[PDB]
Amino acid sequence: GILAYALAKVKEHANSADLHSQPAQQSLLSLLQSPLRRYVSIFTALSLPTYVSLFQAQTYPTRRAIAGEIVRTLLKNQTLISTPAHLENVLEILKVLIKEGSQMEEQGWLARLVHLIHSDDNDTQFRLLQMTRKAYAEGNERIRTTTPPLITAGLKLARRFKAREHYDDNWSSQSSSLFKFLHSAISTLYTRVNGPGVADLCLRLFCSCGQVADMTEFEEVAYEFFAQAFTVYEESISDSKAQFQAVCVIASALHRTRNFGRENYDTLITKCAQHASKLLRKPDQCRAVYLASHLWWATPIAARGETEDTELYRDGKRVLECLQRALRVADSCMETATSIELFVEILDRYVYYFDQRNESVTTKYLNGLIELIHSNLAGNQQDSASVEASRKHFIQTLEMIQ
Amino acid sequence: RVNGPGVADLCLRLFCSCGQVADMTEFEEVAYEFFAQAFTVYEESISDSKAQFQAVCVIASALHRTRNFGRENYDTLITKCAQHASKLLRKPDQCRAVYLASHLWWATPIAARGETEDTELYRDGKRVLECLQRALRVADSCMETATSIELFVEILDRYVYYFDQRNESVTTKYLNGLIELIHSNLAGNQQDSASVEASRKHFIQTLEMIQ
Amino acid sequence: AFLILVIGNLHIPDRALDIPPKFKKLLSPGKISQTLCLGNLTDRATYDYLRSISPDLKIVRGRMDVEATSLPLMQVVTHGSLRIGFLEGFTLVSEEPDVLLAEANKLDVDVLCWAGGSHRFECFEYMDKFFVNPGSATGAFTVVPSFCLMDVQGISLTLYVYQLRKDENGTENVAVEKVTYTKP
Amino acid sequence: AFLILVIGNLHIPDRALDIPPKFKKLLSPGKISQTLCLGNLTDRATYDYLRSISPDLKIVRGRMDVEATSLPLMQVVTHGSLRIGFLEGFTLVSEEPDVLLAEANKLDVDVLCWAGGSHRFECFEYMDKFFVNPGSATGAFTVVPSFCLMDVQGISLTLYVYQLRKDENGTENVAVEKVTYTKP
Repeated sequence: GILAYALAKVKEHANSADLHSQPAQQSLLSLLQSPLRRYVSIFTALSLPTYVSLFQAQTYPTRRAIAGEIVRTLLKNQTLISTPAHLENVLEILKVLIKEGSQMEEQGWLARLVHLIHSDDNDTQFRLLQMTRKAYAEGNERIRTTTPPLITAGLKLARRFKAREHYDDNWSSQSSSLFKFLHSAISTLYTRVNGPGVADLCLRLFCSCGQVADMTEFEEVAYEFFAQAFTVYEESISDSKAQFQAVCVIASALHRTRNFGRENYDTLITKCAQHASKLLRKPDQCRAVYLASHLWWATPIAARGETEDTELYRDGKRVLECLQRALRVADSCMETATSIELFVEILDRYVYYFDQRNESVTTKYLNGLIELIHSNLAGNQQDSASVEASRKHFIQTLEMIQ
Repeated sequence: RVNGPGVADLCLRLFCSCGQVADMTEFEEVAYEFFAQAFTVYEESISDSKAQFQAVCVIASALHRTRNFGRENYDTLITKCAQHASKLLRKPDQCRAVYLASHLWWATPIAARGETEDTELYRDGKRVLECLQRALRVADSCMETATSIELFVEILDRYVYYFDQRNESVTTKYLNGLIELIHSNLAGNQQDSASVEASRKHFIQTLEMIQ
Repeated sequence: AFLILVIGNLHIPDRALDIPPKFKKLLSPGKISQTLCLGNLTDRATYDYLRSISPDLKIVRGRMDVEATSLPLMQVVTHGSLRIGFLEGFTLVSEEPDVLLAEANKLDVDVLCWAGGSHRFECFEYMDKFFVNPGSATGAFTVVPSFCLMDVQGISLTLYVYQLRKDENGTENVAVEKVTYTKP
Repeated sequence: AFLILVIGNLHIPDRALDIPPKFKKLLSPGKISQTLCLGNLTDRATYDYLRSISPDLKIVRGRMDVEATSLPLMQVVTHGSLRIGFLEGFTLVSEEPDVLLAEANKLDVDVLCWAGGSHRFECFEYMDKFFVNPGSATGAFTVVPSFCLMDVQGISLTLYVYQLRKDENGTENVAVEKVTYTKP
């Protein structure tokens, strides 16, 4: 009765003291606060929508300040709980949100939502899910960080979902659509050319989802995606560090995934390794190269392919070759010091394969290595902290290795 | 010497020149690393569609009078070039090449061999067809028709090549499916175009040409 | 004395969502001495917050942490002369025991905190060493968030791992277990 | 009448070195009507020169031509209503006859000039078409530099291929052969 019935009336009449923050606005606000502040049940007010329509005639700054305030308060902790309607409400507001001035806790918002979700049906989310993605089209500028909580919200749900299907078995559908949806959205995203860190992030999202795809079954769609994921690794990552983190994910992500066979792999393995072999950052590079041994390895689950359909990546040849190449990094060292720290390290590694029943592997190299470490270690020396350290390390190791 | 635009392109062409020269001359041993490096350049440090357009024609081609690696090197490499290729995003160019990737295994010619193995053509159908199928996937993902047909025809021209190549494995059913498919779109839908005139000239040419 | 917080699995406000109120209560500025952070923040606001905890955010990136606000990948810290290591764990490609032990050497570190792939939050002594995922520590995941207040004495660390368990105690429930540690 | 120069294999001052003096004599500005250029210049100075020949440098890049001064990859030109095509040939991956013929269609071109990998300089009519490497034309290579002055009449081209042969004539020796062409 105020709201339209004086106030809307007024508002059409006066655009003649008008708003953004003037005392009329202030009043309008305070007033607007008044329920809220008193409230515990602000919800009928969003059905008051003189109000709602009136948000339009507010500035975006103030839309956040109250609405936000509300979110925030509700984020301090939410008052009341769901019905379909509130999804709507959410949306009305979401419409205020996505645009309604511009393209700032929208993260924190993201969070409530991200919370709020788990109890009801597939659909709600879907409606929303959908809305929201569309709602994600409005940006170009704060975003990197902003899409992922949703990603997770779905992911979590997605597992929670994986954790329920025998009535739903339409996970497939949902998924399908969703992944697709996602994918589509995703393809959109990269392509929204925009960002540093894009590669990294996207990837991590690929990982999350992709892996989730590993645990959940749907491998079919994987290689393309993955092929795409690698591309990102090749083009559009560009820093040593960025890379450092990212390849650890590639390797690792691949490591709890296992879907592809060897088929996919021979092409892929040679390549990752190649990229790896096309990285130019030495500490990191050898350790990994010998670590690439673990790709075929009996330890563990990662070392398998379901294109083939189940179990470890039996056969020595590449594994050794990897060590030999790791060794090639060693070979191309020339700078010794680090070479030894590493040799030792390789040695530590040698101890792993001693323990791994690395059958094919024959002592002659182990011997060649222990000897080689010793030869350099002892056989040459100069002023170093490292010479002290080397002994501590030596000591540790000897006790450790048994 | 970090320095330059065009570095990638140039270096590469130098890789090619030399690399190939390395092919004709014998010394293959040293090749894969280099080559692996050459590809890297293709992946990182080339960056334009055109630049790329020229450059991959060289990769493919350069590979094409070189032949040193086997299949061994290759399975990893082939899947990849093709992948990069499949990770290019420039459509006219992309399908034509994809079906053209057929020629990689191909009896025609010298390129289609590996000396890691030690001599002769890259016998076996599977990838070749799959390439056509993927080229077809580009077609599939067309949605924009017009170019799709010009291409289909083109594919058809290509089909005529494999008809001529004794593409044994290959069975008519797809050829039939293609000629029919070109016709279906060609006739079956129409609107205002110069292209509709052209299509007939092309059609005409082709029919006489194909025997 | 020393109140070295050791913390794993987060991704705020991502895998770990809010700061659990007890954490919110718990973590007031400067007071905590050192934060040894095992990456994937994800967030910067939160980065400002890590800073806000103590007078030290001692930092080492994760593989579910992109770019870098300014992040220094790995860092070794000494208290006493325990080289107390942290990294998010990224450098790995294999969670296998001897690997953990090895790793400690490669970096010149002797206590290892890492975050897992099934987002581990598990620590056990194996080969006199503790290979430590204090993991979940703020609400993250692959329920016990945990982090430790630690008093490092030399090479030896004694950890009182404080574990946060949601329970029908109607609280974020703190259970503390002390585990004592010596570096070789 | 029309003096359409068709030229292959160069890379100046690379595979083709100098401009052969007869070429130097031959090629004065504006006079030549159109240059149909089959790429790998390599050079720009020379690009300025291609311009300097005629009032048209009609341009289409090569695969031993990097970047782009401003290069437009492929271009179809019409004189009469012969679509007279050129590209350096880059778009290829297979020199096989039916491919050549096909190619002509794909681009809407009906006369094809290309440069080879063993840097071809060979043209022959096969399937009524001429698939043309005017190739070497300035001193380039995989000795006959050749280029043509052409008079295109409709769809049909009559080419007088001028061939430059080093010989004990003590000159860059011009032998002209005319080949006549009709586009279908």
